[PDB]
Amino acid sequence: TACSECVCPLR
Amino acid sequence: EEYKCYCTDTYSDCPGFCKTCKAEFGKYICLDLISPNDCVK
Repeated sequence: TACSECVCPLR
Repeated sequence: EEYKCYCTDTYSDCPGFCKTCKAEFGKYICLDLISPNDCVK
């Protein structure tokens, strides 16, 4: 259940 | 999106999902890196 603000820009 | 991804949402305390809580400017900041699916949103 990660946070609602997941950051994953650019593999 | 296409990788472990890192949670960086802000909070008022260290979240169980982000044992590494960074209290800055009064709020918190997650610095974790994991993604069992992709994103919770």
